[PDB]
Amino acid sequence: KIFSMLEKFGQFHWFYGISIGQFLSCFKRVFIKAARTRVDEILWLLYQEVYCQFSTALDKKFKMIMAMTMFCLYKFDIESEQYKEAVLTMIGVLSESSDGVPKLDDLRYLWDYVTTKSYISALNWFKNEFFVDEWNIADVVANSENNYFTMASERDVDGTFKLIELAKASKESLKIIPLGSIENLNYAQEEISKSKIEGGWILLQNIQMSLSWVKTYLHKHVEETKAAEEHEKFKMFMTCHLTGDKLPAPLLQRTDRVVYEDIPGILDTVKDLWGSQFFTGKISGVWSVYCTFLLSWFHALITARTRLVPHGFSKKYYFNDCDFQFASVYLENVLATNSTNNIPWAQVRDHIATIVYGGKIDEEKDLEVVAKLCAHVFCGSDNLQIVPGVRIPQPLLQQSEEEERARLTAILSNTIEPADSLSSWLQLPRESILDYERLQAKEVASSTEQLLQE
Amino acid sequence: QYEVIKLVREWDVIQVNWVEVQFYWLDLYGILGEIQNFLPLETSKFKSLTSEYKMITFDTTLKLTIDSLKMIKSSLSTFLERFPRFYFLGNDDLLKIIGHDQVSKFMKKMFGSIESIIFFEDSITGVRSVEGEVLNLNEKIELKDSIQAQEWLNILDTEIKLSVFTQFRDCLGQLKDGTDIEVVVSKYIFQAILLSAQVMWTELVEKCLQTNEFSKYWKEVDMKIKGLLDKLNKSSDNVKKKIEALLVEYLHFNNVIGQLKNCSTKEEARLLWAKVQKFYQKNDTLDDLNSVFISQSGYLLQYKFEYIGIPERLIYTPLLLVGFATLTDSLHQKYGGCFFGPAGTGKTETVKAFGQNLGRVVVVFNCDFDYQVLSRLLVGITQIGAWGCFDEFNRLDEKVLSAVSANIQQIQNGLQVGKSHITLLEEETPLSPHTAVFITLNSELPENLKKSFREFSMKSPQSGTIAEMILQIMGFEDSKSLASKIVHFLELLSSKCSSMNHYHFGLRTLKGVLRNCSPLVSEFGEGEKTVVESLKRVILPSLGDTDELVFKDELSKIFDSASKAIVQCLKDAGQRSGFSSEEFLKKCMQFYYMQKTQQALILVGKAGCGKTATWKTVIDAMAIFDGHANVVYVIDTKVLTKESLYGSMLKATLEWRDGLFTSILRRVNDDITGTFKNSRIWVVFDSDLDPEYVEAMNSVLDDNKILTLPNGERLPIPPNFRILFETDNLDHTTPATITRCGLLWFSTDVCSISSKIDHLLNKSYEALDFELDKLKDLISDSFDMASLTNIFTCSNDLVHILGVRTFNKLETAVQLAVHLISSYRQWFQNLDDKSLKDVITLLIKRSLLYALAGDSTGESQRAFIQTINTYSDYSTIVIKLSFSSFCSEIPSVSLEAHEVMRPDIVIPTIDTIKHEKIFYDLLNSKRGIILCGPPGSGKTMIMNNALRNSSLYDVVGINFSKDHILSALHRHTNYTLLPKSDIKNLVLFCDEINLPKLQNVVLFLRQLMEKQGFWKTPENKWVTIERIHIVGACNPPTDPIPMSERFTRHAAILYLGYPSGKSLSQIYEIYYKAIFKLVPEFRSYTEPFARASVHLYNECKARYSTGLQSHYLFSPRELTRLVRGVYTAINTGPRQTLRSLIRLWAYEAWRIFADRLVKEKNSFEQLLYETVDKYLPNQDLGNISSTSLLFSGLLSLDFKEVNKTDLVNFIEERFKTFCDEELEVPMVIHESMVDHILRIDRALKQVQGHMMLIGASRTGKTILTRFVAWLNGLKIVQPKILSDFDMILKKAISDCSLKESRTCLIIDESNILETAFLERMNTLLANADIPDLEEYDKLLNNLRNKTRSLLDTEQELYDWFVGEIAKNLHVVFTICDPTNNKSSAMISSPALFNRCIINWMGDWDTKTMSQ
Ligand SMILES: Nc1ncnc2c1ncn2[C@@H]1O[C@H](COP(=O)(O)OP(=O)(O)OP(=O)(O)O)[C@@H](O)[C@H]1O
Ligand SMILES: Nc1ncnc2c1ncn2[C@@H]1O[C@H](COP(=O)(O)OP(=O)(O)O)[C@@H](O)[C@H]1O
Ligand SMILES: Nc1ncnc2c1ncn2[C@@H]1O[C@H](COP(=O)(O)OP(=O)(O)O)[C@@H](O)[C@H]1O
Ligand SMILES: Nc1ncnc2c1ncn2[C@@H]1O[C@H](COP(=O)(O)OP(=O)(O)O)[C@@H](O)[C@H]1O
Ligand SMILES: [Mg+2]
Repeated sequence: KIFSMLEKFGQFHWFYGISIGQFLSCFKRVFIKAARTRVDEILWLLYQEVYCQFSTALDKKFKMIMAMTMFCLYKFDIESEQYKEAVLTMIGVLSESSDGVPKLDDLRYLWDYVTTKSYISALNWFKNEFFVDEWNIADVVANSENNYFTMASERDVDGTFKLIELAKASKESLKIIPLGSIENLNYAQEEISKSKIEGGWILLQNIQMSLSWVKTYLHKHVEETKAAEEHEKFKMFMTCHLTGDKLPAPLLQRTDRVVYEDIPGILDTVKDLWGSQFFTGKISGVWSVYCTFLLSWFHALITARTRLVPHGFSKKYYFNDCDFQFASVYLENVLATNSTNNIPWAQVRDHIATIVYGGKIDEEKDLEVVAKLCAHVFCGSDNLQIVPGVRIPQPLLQQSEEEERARLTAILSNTIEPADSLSSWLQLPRESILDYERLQAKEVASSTEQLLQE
Repeated sequence: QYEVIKLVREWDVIQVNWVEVQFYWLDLYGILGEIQNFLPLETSKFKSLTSEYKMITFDTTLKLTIDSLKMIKSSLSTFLERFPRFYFLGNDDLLKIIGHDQVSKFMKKMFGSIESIIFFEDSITGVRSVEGEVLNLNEKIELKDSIQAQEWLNILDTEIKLSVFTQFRDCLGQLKDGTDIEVVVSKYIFQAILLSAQVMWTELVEKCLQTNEFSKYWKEVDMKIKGLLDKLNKSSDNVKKKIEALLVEYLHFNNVIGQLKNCSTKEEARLLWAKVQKFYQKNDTLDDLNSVFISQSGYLLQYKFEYIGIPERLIYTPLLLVGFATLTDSLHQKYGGCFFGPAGTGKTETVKAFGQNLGRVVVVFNCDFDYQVLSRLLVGITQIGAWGCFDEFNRLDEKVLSAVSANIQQIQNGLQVGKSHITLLEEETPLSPHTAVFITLNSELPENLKKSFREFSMKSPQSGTIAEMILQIMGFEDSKSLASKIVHFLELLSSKCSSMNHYHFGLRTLKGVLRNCSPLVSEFGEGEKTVVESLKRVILPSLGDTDELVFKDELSKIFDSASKAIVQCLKDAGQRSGFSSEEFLKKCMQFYYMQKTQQALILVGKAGCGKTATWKTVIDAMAIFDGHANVVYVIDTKVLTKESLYGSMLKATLEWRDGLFTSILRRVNDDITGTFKNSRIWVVFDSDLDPEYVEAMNSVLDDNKILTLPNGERLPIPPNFRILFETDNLDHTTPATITRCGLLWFSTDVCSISSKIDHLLNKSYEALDFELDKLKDLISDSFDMASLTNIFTCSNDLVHILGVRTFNKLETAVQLAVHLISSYRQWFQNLDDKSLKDVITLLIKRSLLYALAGDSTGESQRAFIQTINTYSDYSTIVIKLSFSSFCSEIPSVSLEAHEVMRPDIVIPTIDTIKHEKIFYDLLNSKRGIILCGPPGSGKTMIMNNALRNSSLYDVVGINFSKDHILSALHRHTNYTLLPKSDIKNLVLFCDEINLPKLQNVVLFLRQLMEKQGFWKTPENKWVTIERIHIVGACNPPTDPIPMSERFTRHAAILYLGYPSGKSLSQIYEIYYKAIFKLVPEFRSYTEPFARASVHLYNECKARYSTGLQSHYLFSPRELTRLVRGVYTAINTGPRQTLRSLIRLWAYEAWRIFADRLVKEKNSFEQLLYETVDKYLPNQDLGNISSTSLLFSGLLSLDFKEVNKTDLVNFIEERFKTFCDEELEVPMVIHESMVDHILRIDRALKQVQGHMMLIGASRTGKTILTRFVAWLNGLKIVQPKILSDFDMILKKAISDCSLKESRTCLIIDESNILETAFLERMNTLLANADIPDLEEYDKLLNNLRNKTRSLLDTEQELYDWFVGEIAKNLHVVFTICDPTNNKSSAMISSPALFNRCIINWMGDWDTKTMSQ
């Protein structure tokens, strides 16, 4: 039954298929490592090992669906019938397909979660009360004998720095080699050859950029060979994108697949933007660092809003570091060419909301919301609240670049992000995010019902 | 080997590459060789290649030619460095340019703005723009013989740049000294005046911006606008273009200043001034070419000072300036600009305008155009430094998309890094820092290309402001209200009308309306009237009837406003040519106005609406109106190939041979007789709109008006040479040609059914040769339109095979009635008026019957006879004139016993005589005839019978397939083309007309029938046909390829139904009498066998329908097969009795009918017993079971019923002999196999017996066929499986014919792999053989030798060869598992189904599996 559920998972998307040898290896890993008896302890260990092996190959929705389906499959054979009736009643309430009070100790907390409209808490109820283990990236790479890893993610989200952190924690040198041109293809070929003959990690960015290499070169590379040379701490990585064109399926089948989720910490991404900026230019620090701070905040609130597809925007847009760079150079130019310090913030607002950040956008309401965000960020007033928690003072006329940089870093550091960062900080109604959570819950529960009805 | 002297005579004798080198050298010596000192390095290469060419003129020689080609390519690559504009030109174009004395017309490709070079006494003085503007150099360049081509090209380019700079400096000096623009506009080019006006505007706005005042310079620029608008009408054409393209910029200046004046705060004004483009001038730098830079939203770009001429200038809108600022922001950091959105938003035009505004000519690419031209153009742009505009970039092919995306990524990487050299096309090319790359999109950009660009989305621009300022340019009093009205109308037109694929109402059609309004506003005056008339003349021709109603209603709603000589001329032209209405008048006026305003139209509508009548009558009205001598050409495009249409040059030699369209254009351009001063020449292309055929005239249809030929020649199209396209639908048409060319849409018929009936009769009398006037009045009075309209409307209720409208069959009716009445001319002088009226009415009645009821069933024919008679069944006229019946004309025939097996013998029944007589009547009317019906009904048979027994027509034997007729016709006709006989006409028997797949040959038949002639492809001449007719026979709706109505409309359609039960009984009664003359003692039983046969046939037809199994089709051909089998049994048997006869009939009926069955065999046994009991109550009949009826001649010298034991013992002995001599298979021998092999042997003994076997795998069909073939002494042939199939078929035919080898061909389902093989065996099995599959002459002479060893004309020779190849050839088709699509196509194919006998071996039953 669980193999049928995983095959139905593979039916939904190209990246979610499984093989059979992987399933058998995961099954034997149950025994290679008392629930009132010994056979039920074996069954519990089997479920936990299978879930921790096949949970990291999915996004949040598919892994949460798998967790709740596995819990239902456990309970519907060990627990009594009224438990199944209550579970289906509450799931039907979750998907807005069935109505009725459940027949009533952990289910009391589940009902409290459901009546409070905290749907991710209802999923955490499954994932915590049943499963007592979770696997991260290091757990996946440590607990696999394979040498190929596919780490896919949505656009405007990258986990290359995560692999860099892992390599630094593993005392192993990571080589980052992007693709995009035939020179990049030649560099990738020579680098992967040097790695295969000598050693050292290689990570390729966006092989989907070289999907031609996927069908011809990579297919002849990975499929036409056995397991590589058993070097010490030597592995090969690869990343892709979930929302684009499908890659070759056998290459997916011959490698361990990992799906990396986002890091939508708004204060965290403000810190990430601020700490990677080496401030230099004609305007040292009198206003360039302040404008870069405002631009880092603006890029943070605009790259976090694009994660909420039906509510934050009207379409899944993608904003990246190049947009930040062009906005930065525009701010540098307008600040350099207007030294009277009566800075025309209207010019910056219009040029950001029409050309720099309004270029790729098509709909009018999304232009409106980007204009609203830029007006809130680049208002250029004496005192402004970038969020309801932080107030930013304008630079005074008696500081250097170092003092202002330290002051802005201190203003960033003492901030603590609240738990409603996706609601309070992006200036969104709580009703809209509650409706988005409800729609997510309905989709998840309907998928669970469709899985369990077959 | 030919004769060498450059020029080569009789080239059709490595040689291909050699003569390609010969042609390239012919061009090279004709341009450089025979103009030479203008390229010294190329002269040295010319001498070296001359040595090599004289050496060759063979592997070393071929290597030398390849090295010479590489040397020429390397010489061009060296011409890149020192010049880089040849990349807009091909290799031969570059060679002829380096070959400016007497050379021009290529500078438009490499520059983009100039048209011709002005010369004076071997010295360059200036260049002329495309739009006629005159450029004057600062210093005249003296041209000498020894200067290199690149040298004077470079000095000309630098002189153009410096002259533009000097004229701009002088213009700015004049403007700053108070001289007004309308004095300096008459001296210098438009670019210099434009740049000076822009710089002066920027300076004045900036100077008045330092304080708060705007009204002074606003009033100044308003007065300057008014002055230019007043000076516009009093200027020449080039000055008119200058004033217009400057007044648009002055409107832009007024718009910007008016927006700045309305700003409440100075900060808002500074914002808006930063948003608008600015033009400054540096007065410190000494370098002249960089003295002007570009300011937009703070960023800076540099001018390049390239000549632009006076191109079409985009109207300045806020969206346009936002796009300009986006491109500025992208190009500041050396990126590129990417545009996307819906189509018709102005992406290519905003890129062109942004490049134009900086004084640099952008390079625009269109996509649909291979990789090589893209790479060459990119290299040229990156070397020059121009800008890259990839239009329809999403439409490019994926491989070239990846290649050009890699190239663009390399360009952008070089621009970001600032590389001095770029590595493109495997060469280190210099990369200028002034280059740019722009892409426009309608999907999205690839991500590797998306990362390096700035995607920007535009909507439809402010068409209101565009139209307002365009109307303001031409001088309308109320531009804004008219612009709002017209843009509102275009929006409502795109919203309310139907979603037809050619209804385009974007900005391009609005621009076309504004462009076309100019001659009309000059002729009628400004206001709402001129714009509404231009809107009508542009939009009305392309709308449908309800579309026209919506158009009329809305146009009357929004707009206030609501030549009799040309009406008289159209009426006179229609009366002279015999044509004959409100809709016809409206379409005539519409076409008149398009041909007044547009130079190229397409004609489209339903088939037979009067498109040819419309354009012919308007051309005749043009002849009588304008006084011009009119010549008209009508061309069928698809009958000829595209290469034959537009000039066939053999790629082997690259030698030009003229085409018919090429010859027409050469005659037009030459103008030998000088009659072209008052001659308008029309070429009408009357076929469907193939995009491949029509895209060769893309420049011809557009404003270029120049014909592009493959060899490089450029023949111009004069304004009086207009091209028409007659088609039926807009399915396979791109919107580019739809908006590019005017479209006239015939939504419905023009009616005039009363007026239509006269033109047919009048041209019928005109085509011929006291009583004539009387007969004309009688026919006209009998043609009462009141009754005829009701009859025509009631005729639609009948079912029509090959459904053609009632308006499109009146040609057949009128022609047949007139021919029948003319045929009785000599017997009209001695009869009363009443009998004449009755005879004329009856003949018209017959013609109307055979026209409006031909394509219907016999029951439907009788129903229409009854209804029309109330508005006889077999009425006729016999030789005074009297009324008689068809039944009295039936003759009697008594054939021999052995004359049954001849397939060419028919038995004349009532329907046979009726069909033969009407076939003669329609054939003598010179009208095409198509007979439709179920297979086996007798279409081909009745045509062969009607054609062989007549002394007025001859037979041409042509066989068709999926893939000619005129090839055999060349051997029967004489060249005008005439029949070889001087008495009998010739008629084209074209069988299996559904077989060609979609079609050229059907349009060739339409050309032969409609225009009565064809164009000779190798001679490019028109030949007229005198006495050739065309006939055919198929059933389209039951074919497992429907035809265009444009072909079947010109031919008469009659339905040929199955013979009735009484007719079948009579004909096979005569057949039974013929075969019973062999045994005369049983001649009294002829009627019961005939009635039993026809009853069994109709019972099997009703019972075993095709709804059960696909191959369950029964046709009266099976009855002829049964009679032939009975004759072969009787002739090869001993003295029989009544029991022997009834058992033979039962066995043969079982074999013919039941062998297709797999329960069904038990049902057939019951049916056979029932028929025997009902019709033949004879004593001890029996022998109706499968195992009770065993007939064979394998045991003795004669055919007789056998016992089981001797048969099985003999077959076991023969099978053990087979195993000891042939291949050994462990076969178990059972009763069903014995029954099967008995039926196979009885099928194989029959002359021309072919067969196909259906059954499950490992049932043993092939092994039993091989065994019976060895038993029957035939020669086995196994296909060792298109060229191989063709050669094995030819080997089989040749071995069967020249050696008299009786062959059995076993073709399995695994042998066929493509539809070509299926078509080949379909052709081979339809008739006796396929002669299509010096070899023909060798076969003919060997045929003559064989015939003389064992007839003079080719007809009798061909018939004898066909009989010989039919008698000694048998083919067996092994097919299994009919569920396969290929197997089902093979079984259901009409050609293979009819000739072969269907055998379903089926699956094993319980009993047979038991033993
Ligand atoms: N006043 C009229 N009203 C209707 N039909 C007319 C009239 N005058 C002539 N006709 C006939 O109508 C026919 C219409 O033929 P038309 O050219 O429209 O046919 P088609 O199949 O659409 O195209 P084409 O013949 O160019 O291949 C003319 O051939 C002519 O004989
Ligand atoms: N400023 C303007 N004034 C008038 N017409 C314009 C202007 N800008 C764009 N257009 C119209 O836009 C059309 C260009 O179509 P476009 O959207 O570029 O399609 P494509 O990208 O396929 O070439 C032109 O036909 C022109 O009529
Ligand atoms: N009136 C008739 N008299 C004799 N035979 C007929 C008649 N009508 C049809 N047939 C039979 O129909 C068959 C011809 O049908 P068809 O397939 O149209 O011609 P063909 O067999 O030459 O292609 C002949 O075999 C003939 O025996
Ligand atoms: N009496 C039999 N009936 C059916 N199949 C047989 C019999 N005897 C032998 N066979 C098998 O049938 C094979 C030949 O069958 P064949 O006619 O080639 O198949 P198909 O009917 O698919 O063409 C032999 O290889 C043999 O093994
Ligand atoms: Mg035939």
